[PDB]
Amino acid sequence: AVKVGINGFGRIGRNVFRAALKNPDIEVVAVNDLTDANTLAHLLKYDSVHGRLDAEVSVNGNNLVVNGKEIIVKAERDPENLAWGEIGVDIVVESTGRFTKREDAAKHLEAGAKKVIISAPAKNEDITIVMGVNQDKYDPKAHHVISNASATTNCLAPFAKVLHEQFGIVRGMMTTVHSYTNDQRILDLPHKDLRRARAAAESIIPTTTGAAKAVALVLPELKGKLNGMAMRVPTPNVSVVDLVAELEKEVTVEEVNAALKAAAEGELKGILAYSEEPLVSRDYNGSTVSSTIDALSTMVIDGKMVKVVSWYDNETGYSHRVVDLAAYIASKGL
Amino acid sequence: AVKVGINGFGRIGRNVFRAALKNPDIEVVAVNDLTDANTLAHLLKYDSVHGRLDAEVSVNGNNLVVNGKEIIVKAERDPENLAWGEIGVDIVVESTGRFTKREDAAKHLEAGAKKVIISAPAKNEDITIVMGVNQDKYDPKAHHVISNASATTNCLAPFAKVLHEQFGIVRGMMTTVHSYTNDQRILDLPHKDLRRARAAAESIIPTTTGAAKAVALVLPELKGKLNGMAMRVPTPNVSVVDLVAELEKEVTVEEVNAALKAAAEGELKGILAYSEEPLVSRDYNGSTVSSTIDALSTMVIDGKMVKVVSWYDNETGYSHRVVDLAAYIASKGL
Amino acid sequence: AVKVGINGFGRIGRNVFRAALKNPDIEVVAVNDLTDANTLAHLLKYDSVHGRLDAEVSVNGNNLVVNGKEIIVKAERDPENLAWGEIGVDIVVESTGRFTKREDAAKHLEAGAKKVIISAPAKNEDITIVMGVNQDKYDPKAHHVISNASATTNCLAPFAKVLHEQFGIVRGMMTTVHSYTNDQRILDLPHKDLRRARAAAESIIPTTTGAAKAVALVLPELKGKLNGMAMRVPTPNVSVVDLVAELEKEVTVEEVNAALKAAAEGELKGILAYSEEPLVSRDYNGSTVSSTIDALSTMVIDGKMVKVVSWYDNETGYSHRVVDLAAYIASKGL
Amino acid sequence: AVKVGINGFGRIGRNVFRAALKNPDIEVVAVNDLTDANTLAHLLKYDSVHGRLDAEVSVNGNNLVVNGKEIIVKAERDPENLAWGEIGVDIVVESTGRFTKREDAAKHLEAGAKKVIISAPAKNEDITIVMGVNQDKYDPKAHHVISNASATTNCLAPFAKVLHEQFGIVRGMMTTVHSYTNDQRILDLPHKDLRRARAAAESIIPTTTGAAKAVALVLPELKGKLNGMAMRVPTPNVSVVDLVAELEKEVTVEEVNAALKAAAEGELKGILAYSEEPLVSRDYNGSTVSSTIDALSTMVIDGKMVKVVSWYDNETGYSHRVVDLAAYIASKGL
Ligand SMILES: NC(=O)c1ccc[n+]([C@@H]2O[C@H](COP(=O)([O-])OP(=O)(O)OC[C@H]3O[C@@H](n4cnc5c(N)ncnc54)[C@H](O)[C@@H]3O)[C@@H](O)[C@H]2O)c1
Ligand SMILES: NC(=O)c1ccc[n+]([C@@H]2O[C@H](COP(=O)([O-])OP(=O)(O)OC[C@H]3O[C@@H](n4cnc5c(N)ncnc54)[C@H](O)[C@@H]3O)[C@@H](O)[C@H]2O)c1
Ligand SMILES: NC(=O)c1ccc[n+]([C@@H]2O[C@H](COP(=O)([O-])OP(=O)(O)OC[C@H]3O[C@@H](n4cnc5c(N)ncnc54)[C@H](O)[C@@H]3O)[C@@H](O)[C@H]2O)c1
Ligand SMILES: NC(=O)c1ccc[n+]([C@@H]2O[C@H](COP(=O)([O-])OP(=O)(O)OC[C@H]3O[C@@H](n4cnc5c(N)ncnc54)[C@H](O)[C@@H]3O)[C@@H](O)[C@H]2O)c1
Ligand SMILES: O=C[C@H](O)COP(=O)(O)O
Ligand SMILES: O=C[C@H](O)COP(=O)(O)O
Ligand SMILES: O=C[C@H](O)COP(=O)(O)O
Ligand SMILES: O=C[C@H](O)COP(=O)(O)O
Repeated sequence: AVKVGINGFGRIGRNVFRAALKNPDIEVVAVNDLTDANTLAHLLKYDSVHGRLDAEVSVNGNNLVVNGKEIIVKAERDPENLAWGEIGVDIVVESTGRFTKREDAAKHLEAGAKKVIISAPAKNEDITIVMGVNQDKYDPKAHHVISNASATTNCLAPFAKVLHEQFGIVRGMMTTVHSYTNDQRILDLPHKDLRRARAAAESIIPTTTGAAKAVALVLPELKGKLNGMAMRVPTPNVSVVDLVAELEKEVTVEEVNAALKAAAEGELKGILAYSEEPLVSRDYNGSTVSSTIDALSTMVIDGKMVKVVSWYDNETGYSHRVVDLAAYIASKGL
Repeated sequence: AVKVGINGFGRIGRNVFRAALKNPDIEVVAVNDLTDANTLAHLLKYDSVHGRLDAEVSVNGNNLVVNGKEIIVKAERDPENLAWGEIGVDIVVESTGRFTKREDAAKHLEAGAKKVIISAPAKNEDITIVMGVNQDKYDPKAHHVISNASATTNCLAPFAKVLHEQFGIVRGMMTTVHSYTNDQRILDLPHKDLRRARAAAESIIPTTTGAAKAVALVLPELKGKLNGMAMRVPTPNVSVVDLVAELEKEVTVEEVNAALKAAAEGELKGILAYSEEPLVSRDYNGSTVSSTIDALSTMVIDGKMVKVVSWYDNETGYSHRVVDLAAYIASKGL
Repeated sequence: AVKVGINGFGRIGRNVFRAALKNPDIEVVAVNDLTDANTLAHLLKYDSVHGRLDAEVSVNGNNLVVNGKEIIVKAERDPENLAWGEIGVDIVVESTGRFTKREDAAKHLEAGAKKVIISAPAKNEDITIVMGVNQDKYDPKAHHVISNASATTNCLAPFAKVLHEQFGIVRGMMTTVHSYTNDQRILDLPHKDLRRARAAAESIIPTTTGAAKAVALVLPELKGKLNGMAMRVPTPNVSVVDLVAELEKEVTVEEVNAALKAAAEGELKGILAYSEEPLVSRDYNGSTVSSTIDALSTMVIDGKMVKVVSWYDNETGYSHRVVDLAAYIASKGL
Repeated sequence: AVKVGINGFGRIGRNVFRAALKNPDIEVVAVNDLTDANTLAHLLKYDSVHGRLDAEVSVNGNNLVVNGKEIIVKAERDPENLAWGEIGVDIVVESTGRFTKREDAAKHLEAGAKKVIISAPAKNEDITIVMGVNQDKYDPKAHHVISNASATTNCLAPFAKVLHEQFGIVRGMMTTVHSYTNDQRILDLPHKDLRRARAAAESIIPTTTGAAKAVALVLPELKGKLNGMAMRVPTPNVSVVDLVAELEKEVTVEEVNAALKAAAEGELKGILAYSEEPLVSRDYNGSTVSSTIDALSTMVIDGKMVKVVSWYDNETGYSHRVVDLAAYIASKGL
């Protein structure tokens, strides 16, 4: 129903497209990148991580054709020249990784779009949303440049909400053992982050992440209570959050796990999942939820310090949340 | 000086041999495994992780020949038939991973050996030692079967000692992002640990670890105060400990790092190192210390909760410790 | 229809099971290995390479329960103690890798089975078969221990057959860049093959193979005309055959590709596939054919020397051929 | 002795610098890239592939300092603004990968350099040289823009030269199982080569190469007789050439290997090496020769077709040849 445009047809852009194919309320009519339709069509059809696309993909001129529908292909590195308005695109998914600042993301609006969903932490955005945690704060009148946060924040926020509401978080620190991404390097190349400059598939690479602090954007009561880091490892996809927190109320491992499972089957169903099986990262590839508690790893000391481990497919889960958010925003009127 | 025997010439067995080559007080005269001299010689010379052995290696009958010296090669599945006594072996490094129970390791003594160093956490051992933390507790009269702990415990114990002495640890939890080992599997094979049964180079694999609790064996004051887990990832060597602890005293990042650096230069030099460089795991391959603080990763919340990250070459660092313990024990008289 | 038993429920054993679920004429009633049902059930449900099994899987005593059907689980190290006859098993898939010699494989016959399919090159087998090339040579009265050859031979033979019939092969050499298998080692460990003793995920590992020679077993006119080698690389599954051959007739890339495409759509449909897409190994994961020509890689030099490259999912393709062979053998009467 | 400048301080650029440190007649006075001195210093000190640099490395202002000597650091995207003349640089190693066309590489000359060594196959170069094969063809008065070919051609040419001179090559095909390089992609991303656009550490990736045809540039008699391809695999460094050729003479494996060893000990010592050890790629990391025969892999079929396999550290071997070439060129007069 709602016309959607994707800017930056990369890992998130393409997987967002795959997810959109499963939602009748969202119609992707155009994509933009820095290559030709032949290239984007080939990358969309064949995926090194998610397999062959379950749909008919071809090229007509320099446009894509998916299951009978033609998708307009653009190649403008300056978002201001996208002319979204001319093709009736109301919502733009900004997933290039280069326009997270409002001054750049807003160019889509200058170009005729109505709403912009930045697929990452942003700067000067109207509001940062994590589905299942604060989409209720979205205001169609005052919100036009929206951030869907990072995949890590979408993993953490959902269960941090449960823990705080049920037991109260005094403070905590997290570490995300994360798969490498396209922001890393193949073989020691110059990079702003001297850690990310190192061969991505050869080492455990400690790096930064504002995911823990970003939680306060969707859960203001946790402001200043969480901190964290990341460790990029030699896997192509799927990551895991490791939170150690000091709780206000005294608890047992069983109480913590019950609260999480209750939320997973209730209020956060589809967003937060709960697993009691001894699985590994590959088993979560293709998972659409934002966070899956690894219940076997939950532990507690003195009934006050707890460790919660949660899995997340940083590509598929997040992409699904982008599409969910677009439908949500659309349902509130454009 | 002292004559050493190595049972299980594997990853730790061979790397202990490399370490011993640089120590004059230690003399390896025999090694045991389940193959021939040709194979062990080949494996000793060419290492996929630590490169070509910087020494002359050849074979002569059932003996290895390194830099002129000859090392006897045995192939007894049952350590009871090793006849250590006959060849004057005083200290036996038990590194097969099959004889961690005291009743089994003791077979070496029955075979004529003086002491036995189990290269791993043990069961019913006379005592567990972590060099630089509690070797002063070793008693030559009563300690015959000693455990040198796990590489992970050797990385954690040292800096946990400093944090407790200077600030006092109330409670804490750790996670070690650890390289895969030979106890894991190439492609989904039966394993007592259903996580470790999965393809090791394809996933982030959570698995239990008794390292956090094992710290109590070398630091009784921390009994019941720590706990943790492990996450095996697609790297061949080098691991890292991530500790989040609640302290008794209030601190700042600067204070924590300052105290860690001081210990690295003083009491724990050669055991604990300190780094202000933004390095990755490959950079630590070949490191001889047991623990190296990644100072740039240190963080604190409310001045009470701290995170400390420390690197360790689970093969090289641990192997050196094994030799240090061998020399130490020997210095107390056999 | 025909009752089948699987000895060695590993990579091939379990994937053969998956293929069997898709063939109504094959009923797997029991499997044997060296572990418990819980472990086998877990490995069958979650696969690091092919994903979650799309079937209901549970355990009942010593039986697996797949889609309501009961599958007996044995744990007999000695094939002679399997008692296949007692449970009406007529065909046994020998996939442990330990019994490729006829004298050993025949132990299944001693235990009551009627036919034994060795899932690999064998010694003194009654006959070696490659579906699509020589199943017509199977003799129900004289062939009881049959080899289904290697995955590599199943990949090469089909297109070698086309090249020979259409252009005539004088002689040729092949190299198969192959994914690592459980016959290799995680980290430098003892192995009869000193190349395979080295860390599998860290190097390109040359290793011998009789796959090219084995072609003569299914295509006698190529006896003494082919030979080759293998190179194991750090990929979990999917391999590719690289054949360079001297032809009797002058040819061009187009003529070679056209003849290959013609056979893939005709006589070898389902066994041999043809692709003009610029794909990579991950794209072939799950492919059920024995051989897929990478048409873009076809080359010819000086008119008479050709290079043909073909892909094969060494697990899925082969496993499907095993089941195909079991159905064919059965159709001939037991 | 000769002042050298490096344009593109990447994998080849930095490894050439390492080789230079060991050659008294070569002096790198300046390097140019697209970042700062601190970033380049960090990358020079810590190498994910070749370990830490064994030398003192620091920064002083906008320059590097190695073992007391200062190295000027430039950050000019346009080689024409390098002012090589103003600092006495006579030979420029062009290793950015963007200026392989003579018109572009010639800009270094316009900037005051006397000779330009393109570290790769080139277009319209005055001449292409492979040390040990045709440096004698270098004419100091007519050759200013010189190509040192690719690492693959430097591996192939030396033994192709031996096989042709001894037995005569009618025609042949090669495949190089090559480690991934910085020209590939971490995860699926747009690329002019749709194969190279795929996750580099996840697949076996077929791709083109002109190495086989390029041999004609250094060995004219082989013009039109050789062709080949490449297969990029999940390893960070070290590659291997696999050549299959039809010979004019009937030969034996022992005859081929003996001829190769003879050239390795004489005519091509230091360029071509010979090994009878069953090694793997990791074992060749750091190797400085251009090509090492894997004697155990040599194979002959039907007397006239041979397969020769040779290893090469595509980073170290080639980098040493670049330095050897600069020295040679210098000895002919600037
Ligand atoms: N990959 C993950 O795990 C993950 C998860 C959640 C969010 N994100 C975020 O989403 C964004 C994209 O990440 P990704 O992993 O998909 O990156 P990517 O590198 O795979 O994709 C980026 C795409 O944008 C294109 N591009 C670059 N500049 C452009 C421009 N000026 N105009 C148009 N197209 C341009 C590139 O060609 C590429 O196809 C980032 O902000 C990132 O932090 C990543
Ligand atoms: N690898 C590490 O990171 C690490 C670190 C610290 C301690 N350890 C511990 O050291 C021990 C060995 O580990 P590893 O990684 O070296 O394993 P490994 O598998 O590489 O080496 C074990 C060796 O013992 C041999 N062996 C097995 N049974 C034997 C027997 N009955 N008699 C003689 N030889 C036999 C094997 O052939 C093999 O060479 C384990 O207890 C382990 O937990 C490992
Ligand atoms: N993996 C491939 O790509 C491939 C392809 C074609 C053929 N094959 C062949 O198939 C065979 C098996 O290979 P795989 O890769 O499945 O190996 P694997 O190691 O995954 O499976 C072997 C299984 O047999 C079990 N086993 C071993 N000894 C046993 C015994 N005595 N009794 C009962 N069970 C026992 C093991 O526990 C394991 O589950 C080999 O002959 C191999 O050459 C492998
Ligand atoms: N890596 C190998 O195995 C190998 C072997 C032999 C030859 N080569 C060749 O050497 C060249 C470089 O390859 P590499 O692997 O070192 O690449 P790389 O990507 O590691 O290094 C290229 C360097 O050039 C810099 N750069 C890019 N444009 C620049 C410009 N305009 N001005 C100044 N600096 C710039 C980059 O920042 C980078 O540091 C290529 O032509 C390649 O084909 C590579
Ligand atoms: O999941 C974590 C973030 O989404 C990673 O973003 P990146 O593209 O900067 O690596
Ligand atoms: O460093 C951690 C332990 O020493 C690992 O032991 P493992 O051999 O069981 O993997
Ligand atoms: O496909 C190749 C062979 O079937 C591999 O056999 P393996 O189990 O010895 O690796
Ligand atoms: O060794 C082969 C070539 O030198 C590789 O060049 P590349 O930088 O394009 O990967």
